[PDB]
Amino acid sequence: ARRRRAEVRQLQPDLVYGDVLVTAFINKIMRDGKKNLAARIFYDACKIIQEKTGQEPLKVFKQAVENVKPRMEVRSRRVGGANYQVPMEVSPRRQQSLALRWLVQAANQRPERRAAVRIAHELMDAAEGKGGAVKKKEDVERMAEANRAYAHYRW
Amino acid sequence: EQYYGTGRRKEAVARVFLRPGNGKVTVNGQDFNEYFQGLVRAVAALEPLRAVDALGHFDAYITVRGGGKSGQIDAIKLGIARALVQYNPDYRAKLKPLGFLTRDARVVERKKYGKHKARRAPQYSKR
Amino acid sequence: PRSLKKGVFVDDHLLEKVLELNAKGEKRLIKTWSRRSTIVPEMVGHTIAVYNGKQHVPVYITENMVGHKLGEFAPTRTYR
Amino acid sequence: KIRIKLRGFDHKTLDASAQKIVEAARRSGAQVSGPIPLPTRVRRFTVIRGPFKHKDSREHFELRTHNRLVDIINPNRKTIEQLMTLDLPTGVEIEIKT
Amino acid sequence: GKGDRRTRRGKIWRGTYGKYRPRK
Amino acid sequence: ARKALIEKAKRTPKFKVRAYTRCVRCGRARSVYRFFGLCRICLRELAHKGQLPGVRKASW
Amino acid sequence: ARIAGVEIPRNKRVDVALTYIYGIGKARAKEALEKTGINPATRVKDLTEAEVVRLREYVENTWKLEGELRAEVAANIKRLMDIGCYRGLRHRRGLPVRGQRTRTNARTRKGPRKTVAG
RNA sequence: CCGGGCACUCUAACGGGACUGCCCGCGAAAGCGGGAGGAAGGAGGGGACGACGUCUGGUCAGCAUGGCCCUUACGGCCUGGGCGACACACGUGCUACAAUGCCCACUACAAAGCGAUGCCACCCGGCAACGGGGAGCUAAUCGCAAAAAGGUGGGCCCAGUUCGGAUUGGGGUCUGCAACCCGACCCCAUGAAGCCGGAAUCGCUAGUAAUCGCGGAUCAGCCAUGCCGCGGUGAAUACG
Ligand SMILES: [Mg+2]
Ligand SMILES: [Mg+2]
Ligand SMILES: [Mg+2]
Ligand SMILES: [Mg+2]
Ligand SMILES: [Mg+2]
Ligand SMILES: [Mg+2]
Ligand SMILES: [Mg+2]
Ligand SMILES: [Mg+2]
Ligand SMILES: [Mg+2]
Ligand SMILES: [Mg+2]
Ligand SMILES: [Mg+2]
Ligand SMILES: [Mg+2]
Ligand SMILES: [Mg+2]
Ligand SMILES: [Mg+2]
Ligand SMILES: [Mg+2]
Ligand SMILES: [Mg+2]
Ligand SMILES: [Mg+2]
Ligand SMILES: [Mg+2]
Ligand SMILES: [Mg+2]
Ligand SMILES: [Mg+2]
Ligand SMILES: [Mg+2]
Ligand SMILES: [Mg+2]
Ligand SMILES: [Mg+2]
Ligand SMILES: [Mg+2]
Ligand SMILES: [Mg+2]
Ligand SMILES: [Mg+2]
Ligand SMILES: [Mg+2]
Ligand SMILES: [Mg+2]
Ligand SMILES: [Mg+2]
Ligand SMILES: [Mg+2]
Ligand SMILES: [Mg+2]
Ligand SMILES: [Mg+2]
Ligand SMILES: [Mg+2]
Ligand SMILES: [Mg+2]
Ligand SMILES: [Mg+2]
Ligand SMILES: [Mg+2]
Ligand SMILES: [Zn+2]
Repeated sequence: ARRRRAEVRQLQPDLVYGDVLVTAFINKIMRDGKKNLAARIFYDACKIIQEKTGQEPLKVFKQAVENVKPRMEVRSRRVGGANYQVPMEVSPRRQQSLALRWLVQAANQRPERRAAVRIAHELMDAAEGKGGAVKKKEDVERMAEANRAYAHYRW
Repeated sequence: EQYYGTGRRKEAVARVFLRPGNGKVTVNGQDFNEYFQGLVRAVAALEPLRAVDALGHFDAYITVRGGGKSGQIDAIKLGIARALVQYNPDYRAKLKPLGFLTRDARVVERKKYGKHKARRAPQYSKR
Repeated sequence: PRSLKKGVFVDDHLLEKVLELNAKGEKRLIKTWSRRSTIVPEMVGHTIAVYNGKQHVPVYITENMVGHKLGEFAPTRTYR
Repeated sequence: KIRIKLRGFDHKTLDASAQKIVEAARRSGAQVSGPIPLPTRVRRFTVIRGPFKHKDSREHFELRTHNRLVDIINPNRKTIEQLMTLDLPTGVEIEIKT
Repeated sequence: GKGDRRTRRGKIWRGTYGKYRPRK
Repeated sequence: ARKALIEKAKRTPKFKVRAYTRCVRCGRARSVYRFFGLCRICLRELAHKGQLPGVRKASW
Repeated sequence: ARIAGVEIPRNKRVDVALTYIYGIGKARAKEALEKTGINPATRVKDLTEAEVVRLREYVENTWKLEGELRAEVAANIKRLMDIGCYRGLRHRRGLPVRGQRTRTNARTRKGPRKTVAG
């Protein structure tokens, strides 16, 4: 985006929960443009999370997404030769895409055979503070506060 | 007695004949859910009725031909919204913020010579 | 996987030539530019010079090689 | 049953040829079916723009055959009266079947 | 996949017919 | 191409399979459209000239 | 369960388990399971010996199989190798036979790459 | 399907429609921000269209052409071979390494094109490629035709496998005078590498990328996974 601000895409509210964060998470599950398959994954994964746990899958989905949001991260910036890992805050929009992408990526690193099993189990572990996605988040905030010595290169 | 709108989306048409009744919907001589239902997005086509709470008022007999089934669902959505305004023109002010009466002008972009599929450029090496 | 399906093809050049050589007993080398043709039982025991495009190569024709074509035994390429 | 099949590469020639035929047959015959338009057969030719490659520069052309139908219903004479040889259009081409 | 000719999908990928993809 | 290679016209080819297209105008061997009997290069030159009826510029 | 010359598939569906025999693919196993009237879906461990003997009976002498096949194929090479056949020449030097290109991509037949200088 | 009708879908010809025209704010103006109405808005989306000139760019092998050479030969005919060679190297692609998957049965929704000895419904033979017979169509009327992903049901259960389809043996169909070099296709058997790829590097900003099939040009046939088009499903992201 050199000219404009590159406005954000406004996604369709969910057919089931009427929530836009659901659809956005469904889209990250989708591959090769099979949105019908990707929805049946997520919704069948909502049956799993709501049976094995007596709670509402909507609230666990959000509570999981929240625990994976990183408050800071590191970027590179060319300064006097070789560049540096520079810690800086994360836009509230970027906390969206990162937490969602991480959850889907983590769940597919999982042992479980079927897809919806892995989604539900990940969401549950993530909402409890463990699981693969929260590791990528706790490891990123570790990059910052380690390179905290370059907080003057904010940019 | 009866109200109608055309509706169109991405090379697909669905004639929507709205008739006051129990609330059962027929599509191509089949149940609404014998045609769809294996398709999650199907219930979107009936969102015009839910916006005005017209679920239990009307039956619907629909003829859909052309395109694939997902565009057929959007074409129904429009035909349902179009007939819905011909019934009561006061339903424009309610249906319009949601944009159900807007046609979706997005169609498959034409393939172009020298590319692979109309935007995707053949990959090169330079060495 | 090789198929001619019926009327197994053999050129008329050598066909009338070979069957007439049998009535007079086995002859010496024979000139052939038609490798199009297959091999039939009545060739066994003769010798036939098939063309490479460059040279004529004598080919002793035996029982085991009936089913094939001339030029299967007259290779074209020259490598190493 | 009188079928009249109009075909031509120019859509202005057909309409100029069809409209002239209805104006002769409407003075005599019944309400004619009318100039019903049949779909077009579009042959396309893609050709590389120059000689001797630059494969990726082709320009293409199309040649379109538009079709029309006439169908006079119950015509006897004063229809066929003006229908022997009065037409102007050249690039048009007409066939008749019964 | 599309490479196995004696699978159905490998038949439609080549546009052919046979035992592993009849006509009707 | 070569004058002697326009023996296609005289075919009597001794085998049907030896009949080939041979663009009439320029004597092109390689790329000959069968409907105009012209090569792709002759086709393009005659199109621009306007001597092919009904052949427009394609655009869509 | 020993079906052919020594051949022991186990614990899987029988049709898929016969594939572990040399001269048997999916086509021949589906045929034996048919002409012998045996449910294909049964596990090998659950096989009746009365069905196992019926299978051995068919398969063993209906088609030539593991030991003989390898010999027959190998003898079918020597045959077109011992005659001057071109096909036999391509078999000698270890090159493709079906008329493929060798300038690249001979790898399966040609013993993966052995590089030289330039 | 018939009677019947043009309302609807559609087909294909002519028109209407959008102009910062209207409201608020800023501005000297041009314009920018936002709002209503509207199918559509600030260039609505996509094409055709590429300035004075540059690179002594590319092509005398499409054609034209100055000059120079050849003229029982650099020309001409034919049969055969080669353009397909293989110890290697790069480019462009295809198919994959799998469970968001593979296979089997059942079932549903496209657009754009092609076809008179050609497309070939349908019937019989054949596991099949295909053969015999034969209907219709100068084709919005008949045919290629089946779209595929998709959906419902079942099988596979994480394994070089029911992943993958290379290689190779064997049997056969068709085109063609003729498939040895050197064709595609069908059937049986064989079932390799490959368990997401080092340095490096490529494409796309929305019906886009990714994925899924469909058709066509040349052509008897076809080494087309190429090319040019067609529609189905349909994202991520742009602080700067
Ligand atoms: Mg530097
Ligand atoms: Mg640096
Ligand atoms: Mg660095
Ligand atoms: Mg650094
Ligand atoms: Mg597409
Ligand atoms: Mg288009
Ligand atoms: Mg290219
Ligand atoms: Mg090209
Ligand atoms: Mg260009
Ligand atoms: Mg397979
Ligand atoms: Mg010349
Ligand atoms: Mg030819
Ligand atoms: Mg000439
Ligand atoms: Mg525009
Ligand atoms: Mg424009
Ligand atoms: Mg425009
Ligand atoms: Mg130069
Ligand atoms: Mg120049
Ligand atoms: Mg000229
Ligand atoms: Mg070449
Ligand atoms: Mg060498
Ligand atoms: Mg050497
Ligand atoms: Mg049919
Ligand atoms: Mg049959
Ligand atoms: Mg008609
Ligand atoms: Mg009709
Ligand atoms: Mg007609
Ligand atoms: Mg299933
Ligand atoms: Mg291995
Ligand atoms: Mg396997
Ligand atoms: Mg594996
Ligand atoms: Mg752009
Ligand atoms: Mg073809
Ligand atoms: Mg080949
Ligand atoms: Mg092809
Ligand atoms: Mg194709
Ligand atoms: Zn020409």
